[PDB]
Amino acid sequence: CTKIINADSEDPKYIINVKQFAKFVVDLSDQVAPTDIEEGMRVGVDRN
Amino acid sequence: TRPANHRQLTFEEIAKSAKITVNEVELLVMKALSVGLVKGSIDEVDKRVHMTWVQPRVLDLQQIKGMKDRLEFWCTDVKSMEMLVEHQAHDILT
Amino acid sequence: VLESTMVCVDNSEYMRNGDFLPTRLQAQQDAVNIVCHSKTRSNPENNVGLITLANDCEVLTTLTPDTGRILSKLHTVQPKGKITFCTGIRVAHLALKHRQGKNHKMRIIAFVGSPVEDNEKDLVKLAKRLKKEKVNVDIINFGEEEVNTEKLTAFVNTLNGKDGTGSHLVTVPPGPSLADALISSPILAGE
Amino acid sequence: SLGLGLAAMGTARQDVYDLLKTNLYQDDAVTGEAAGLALGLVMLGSKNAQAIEDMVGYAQETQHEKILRGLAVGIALVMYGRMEEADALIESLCRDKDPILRRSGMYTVAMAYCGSGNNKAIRRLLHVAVSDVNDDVRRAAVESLGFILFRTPEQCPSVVSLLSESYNPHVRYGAAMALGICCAGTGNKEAINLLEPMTNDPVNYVRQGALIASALIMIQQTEITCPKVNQFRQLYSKVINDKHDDVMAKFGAILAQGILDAGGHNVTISLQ
Amino acid sequence: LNAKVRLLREELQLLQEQGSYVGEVVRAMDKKKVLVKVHPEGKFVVDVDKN
Amino acid sequence: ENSEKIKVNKTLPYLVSNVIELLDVGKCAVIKTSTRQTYFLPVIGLVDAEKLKP
Amino acid sequence: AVQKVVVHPLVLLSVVDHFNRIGKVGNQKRVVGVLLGSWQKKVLDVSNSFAVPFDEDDKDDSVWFLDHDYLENMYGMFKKVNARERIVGWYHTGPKLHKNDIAINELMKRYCPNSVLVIIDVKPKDLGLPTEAYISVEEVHDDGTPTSKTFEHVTSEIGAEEAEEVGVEHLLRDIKDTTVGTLSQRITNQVHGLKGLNSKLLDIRSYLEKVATGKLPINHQIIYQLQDVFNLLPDVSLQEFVKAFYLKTNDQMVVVYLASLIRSVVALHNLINNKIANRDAEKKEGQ
Amino acid sequence: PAVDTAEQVYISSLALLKMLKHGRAGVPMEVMGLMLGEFVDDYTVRVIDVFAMPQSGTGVSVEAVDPVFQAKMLDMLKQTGRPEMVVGWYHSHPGFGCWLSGVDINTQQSFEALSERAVAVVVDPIQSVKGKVVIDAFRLINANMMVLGHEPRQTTSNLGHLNKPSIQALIHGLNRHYYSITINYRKNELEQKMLLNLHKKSWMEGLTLQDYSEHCKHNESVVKEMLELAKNYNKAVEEEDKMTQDPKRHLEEHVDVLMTSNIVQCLAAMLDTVVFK
Amino acid sequence: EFLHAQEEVKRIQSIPLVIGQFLEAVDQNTAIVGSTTGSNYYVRILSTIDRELLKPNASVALHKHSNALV
Amino acid sequence: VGEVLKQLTEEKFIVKATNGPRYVVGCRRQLDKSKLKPGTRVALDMTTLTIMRYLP
Amino acid sequence: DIPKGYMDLMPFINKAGCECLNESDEHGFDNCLRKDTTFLESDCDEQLLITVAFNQPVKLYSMKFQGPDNGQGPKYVKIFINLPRSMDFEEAERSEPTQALELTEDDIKEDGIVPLRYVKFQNVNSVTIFVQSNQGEEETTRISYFTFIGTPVQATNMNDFKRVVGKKGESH
Ligand SMILES: [Zn+2]
Repeated sequence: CTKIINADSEDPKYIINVKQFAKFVVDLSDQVAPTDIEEGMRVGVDRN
Repeated sequence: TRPANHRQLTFEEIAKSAKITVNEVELLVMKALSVGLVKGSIDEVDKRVHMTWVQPRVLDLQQIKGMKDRLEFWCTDVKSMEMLVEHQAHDILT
Repeated sequence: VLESTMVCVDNSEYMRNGDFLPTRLQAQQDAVNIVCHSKTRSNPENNVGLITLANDCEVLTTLTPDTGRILSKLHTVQPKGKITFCTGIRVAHLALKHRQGKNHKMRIIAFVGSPVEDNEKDLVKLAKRLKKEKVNVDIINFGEEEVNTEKLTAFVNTLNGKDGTGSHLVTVPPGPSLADALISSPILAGE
Repeated sequence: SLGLGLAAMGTARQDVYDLLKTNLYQDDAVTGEAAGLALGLVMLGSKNAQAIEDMVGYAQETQHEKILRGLAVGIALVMYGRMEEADALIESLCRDKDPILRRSGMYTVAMAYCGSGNNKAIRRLLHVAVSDVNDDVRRAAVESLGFILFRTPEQCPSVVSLLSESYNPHVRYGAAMALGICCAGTGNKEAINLLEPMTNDPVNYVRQGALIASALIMIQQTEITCPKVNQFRQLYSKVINDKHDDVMAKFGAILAQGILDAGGHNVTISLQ
Repeated sequence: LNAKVRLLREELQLLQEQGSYVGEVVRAMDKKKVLVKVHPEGKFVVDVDKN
Repeated sequence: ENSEKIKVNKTLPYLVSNVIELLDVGKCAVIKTSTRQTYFLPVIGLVDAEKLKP
Repeated sequence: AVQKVVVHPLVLLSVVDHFNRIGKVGNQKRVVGVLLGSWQKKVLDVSNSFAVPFDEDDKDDSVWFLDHDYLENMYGMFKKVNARERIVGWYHTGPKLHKNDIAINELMKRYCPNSVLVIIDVKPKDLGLPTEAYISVEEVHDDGTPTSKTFEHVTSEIGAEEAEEVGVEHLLRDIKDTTVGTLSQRITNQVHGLKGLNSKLLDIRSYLEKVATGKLPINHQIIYQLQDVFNLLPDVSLQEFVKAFYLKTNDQMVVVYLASLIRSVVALHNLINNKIANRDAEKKEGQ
Repeated sequence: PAVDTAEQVYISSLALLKMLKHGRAGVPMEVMGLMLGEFVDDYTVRVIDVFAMPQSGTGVSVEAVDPVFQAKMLDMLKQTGRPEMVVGWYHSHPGFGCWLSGVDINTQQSFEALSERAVAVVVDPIQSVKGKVVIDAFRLINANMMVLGHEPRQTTSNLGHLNKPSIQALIHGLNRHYYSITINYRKNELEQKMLLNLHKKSWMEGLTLQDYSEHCKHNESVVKEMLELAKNYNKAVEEEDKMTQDPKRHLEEHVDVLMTSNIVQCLAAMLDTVVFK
Repeated sequence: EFLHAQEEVKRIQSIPLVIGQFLEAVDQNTAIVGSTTGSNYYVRILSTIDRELLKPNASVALHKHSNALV
Repeated sequence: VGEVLKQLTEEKFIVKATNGPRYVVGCRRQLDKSKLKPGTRVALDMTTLTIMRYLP
Repeated sequence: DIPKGYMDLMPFINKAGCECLNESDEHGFDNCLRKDTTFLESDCDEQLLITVAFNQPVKLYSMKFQGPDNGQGPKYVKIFINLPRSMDFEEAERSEPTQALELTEDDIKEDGIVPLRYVKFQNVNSVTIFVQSNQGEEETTRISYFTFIGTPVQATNMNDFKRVVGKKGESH
């Protein structure tokens, strides 16, 4: 994560960089505590 | 009125029609072509006018009957050639 | 009652008359407003349409339950041409035929504020057809009474046959706006 | 209904016909196939106008392809042994637009001109086998050809050799089966010669047809009377015992063993 | 005619089959398995066929 | 309901991209997708064309 | 105005399906629907359609109930499905026009000012396209004849996107005609051309006979076009055309003759090759 | 019970055209729709019409059915003359084969739970190059079917083994989680004529001559190429006869083209000279 | 039907092809190519694509699927 | 987004997309011709890869 | 009466769609659906047009459309199926029926069951029955009972579409 997009209060709308591939804007799924992302915390990501 | 077979109009024919001596039939056909009414050409060495076109106009019932008769003859010709070809090529029509 | 009604509006140029204040146009406007809201106040699922009997009939709103759109498309009706009662009533019949819920009884509430330049024989024939096809016509007769109230009376009597209370004919003599009579009339009194 | 059709085969018993008609006058594919076959068998060789009308009407009026197939075989059986009294029905069927009914027409040609070598019927079938759009009808055309030519078995290799080398696998399979029906219980050497290459055909159902046709031709034969019988027994065994070979080819090989050893080596398939 | 028609048909049928990648075998480990690197992506092990 | 439709079609795995170049034919875009690519667009889309500067 | 209307195979099949699915359950003669498509210059491209409930009295000829609420809702759904397609007129599967047609066009003009009525004839004829397209025009006639709201022809064609060619080709592969000129096919094409020319000339003659005997009024546009056709008839007895025709016929037949000679030589060469092959086979069999 | 290996999904002409159009009307996104049809008995699934579904971002999944849309359009179709069922769902795979992947199995499980005969049709509109339509119909295999010691689908007719499967589908399990039902398109006699109208050539095209300049250029070019082939043919025949084909075959095709062109144009010319005077 | 087959071949020689460098001639009817995508494939070249001019290191269009040099 | 390269037969053009790959592609009929010459930025169709309309 | 496997199609009739044109208000449509001797009367002419609607498509094997035996009974029964719009007594006189029954007193009697052409009725959602003539000739026609015997076609009742497996987020 490189920019938490200000979190827009609700609906944080995280962002991520998969490096050589691309730069995506992403949500949280099944994650219990949607704060433990720390804006650089090397988060998880799905394929499609 | 004249069909395409002999649509060659002679200067003497024009003169015997609308009354002008044959030294300004050239100008009459000139103005006719210029106004856009009749297309074609003038071949005055042999004193003839090849009209290849005419400004279509509104006709009468008699003239439409004339056209109907000509269509009848044309249809007879077409059907004759149609039958000839279909009868002589019966074995190679898929 | 589960019934589908087809409000027919006469938008003929005779609607310009001001003998029903403010003008017959707004008199019909108010009448349609009241009748549509009353049909809604009945069991709501019932439906109301809209037809205009202009020079040749036209259909404004096919059967829909929300009266808002009927009223909105009624507001723009303007006076043009003359009336065609037979064509209007048959087109209304077609509109009823294409009704989603076939239970809804067939009713046609027609405002007939114009001389009906039709023939009595044709009117009685059409009445016979509607009687066989189960259509109940409620005519609001306001205008050229003496010219056509005879034909309308024959029409509605034929519809009623011998005991056919379904079809009604309410003649409104010139007076106040064309609602006060309707709010208390046999067509609307039961509703 | 299949059993009752078999039992009353030939007999035109009106009671059985009515029961089978009542069963067919429902719509289940499974019941309809058997009902159609049973109707045909019960009315076999009777040209009953009522039966033909009922069957063709129901065939055009149903929506189940299986019932249509059963009715096709049934209509064909109805015009059994009636050489030229079928021409009307044959023309109607062969001109119809439902491919199952066109197949009905070809089976009708076969069962009408059964074993009469009628060149009219052979010309009809051979024309369709090349000018039809449904391979299911082309195959039926070739098989019917087989039925037509069985009082003159020598001739069938002639008509079928040209078909057997065709690019249409269905026509190939029909050629194999026509050879079988024609030269059934005759061990015709030319027939076996034509079938032998087809056993190595890249299409499984043509392989199956070749195996079954060989079985029908060689039924009840010894080595002396036919030289390739052991060759084909070994070929059936190899096809069955292979692991790469296709399921339907294995089916053909199994049925071929059964046919070849039919009836404890004591039965022959003689159409006459 | 049949021969030429059939040849064209088989040509179409076999030519409608998807191609195959070309890589270089780093080392043939075990029978029927080969470690082969296929350009430009990384290197995979294979399931060598029977032919 | 149209807003609801736009919301439903605005799922949120968007790809971050640039707007490298702009053009008028209406407004268009020549965006450069971070997945290194250059994609042209006739209808700029949900962006209100707030001058959409390169 | 619009000059050309290119209809699509999907539209045609949809109309056929509508007609069948209503005729099976009843007997309505006409079936009526809306056409969806896009413009490109003055070339309408009809690429979809959908049925709209219709019902009319075939006696009165002015009582009908095309359902505009259904039209609007259905168009909303197809707008959601695909948006580059707006209502571009209507269609009805009746072999000929009807009195209602102008009123129905007035209704549909609410949703498209440029309405194109395509009378898709389900019945398969063997000479013409199944689509004939019309557009409503009211204008003061130049000849001073009283003016009324009547239809005018718009040229029609059938064309297809590649996504539909892939389908039509597959569906018709069984009864397809080779997309190459086999001499038999070309002679067939010319015979069919003569068929069509005869049919059209018969139509023109029938119309002219009706006009002359008076059962129909005179249409100045039609008379104009016919006399222009006669104007365009060519002459063949003219000498410097017979000369040219003979010249090019002779050139073409020199090419034909050379072709025939080459074919003869090749045939003889093949015969020799086969005779030699058979001779070798016979000699080897003998030895 | 079992599903016979003769079952066929008769896809009508209209359905096929709609499917292909919707596929190439949304490639390289995926598209989905329903297949209104009729379960005839046990061997037939008639797909009479198809039914686009609005693109809804979530690819093609259960949430992509939009109940309000489907219900309202089914009612409207009912009153316009389509009182038909919903026999399965089609969904395009833009260019990456004709099989299923995970979400497809989940969605098809939903459809089967609704009614356990619904097919799922997959169309690859990019690989559907003209002359080959890549459409395959599928249905699932019960978890207690291939594990309980039973084959997925019985076989009573030789019909179900006339079409071979594709390795593309095999890899993803064309026989581990789902079937492959045959298609067998159903064409009336009227649809075929209406489609023939697509390329039907007009009588004008039948009776119209070829530009004489271009025709003469074509004659000249073909005759020259044929001269070259004739020189090569002389060389080849001499060489082969001395020491004991491409020239002959090329010469034959070129003679064919020349003669067909010349005869056709010449006959058209005579026909016109007689018909138009 | 032969005419239909020939037309199907002429069709396989499609328009939307993708360009790439034909590398070598592996065998009869088959060869190895390297697309402009940067990856190399092994395919079967259509009949009579001028195997005279299909020299190694050649510029050649390929069928998008099957990568067949056509 | 890509550039024509060589202008094959007037129904075909070699176009190099941005990411590098080069395809022989069609030419949209209304697009007209003679405006696409080597180096002409074009908006290739995403799937059929047809030159839909040029660009500056 | 009821061959095994076929059941009377009462439970699948929804009153939301049933109707009967040209019926005397004294005797309603509810009369024909009780098995009691409660009848339905014709209003104006010797004709009647009933219409019944089913929730799910059904297959009709036989019909029990019977009346009294006093000369006031149906004679010519034209059966159409799956009508998009309610029809009229003018289309009912020319439209080609899906069935064209001509009842006789035997069928009319309480023990009469008329079997239809099963095949043409393999998917029925709405049935319109036009009684065109009375057994003899009576200005008023009367119907005593009417019910269909058949089987229901398995229904794919949409709006039941739900996630039977998986999460709620998979797209593709
Ligand atoms: Zn999928």
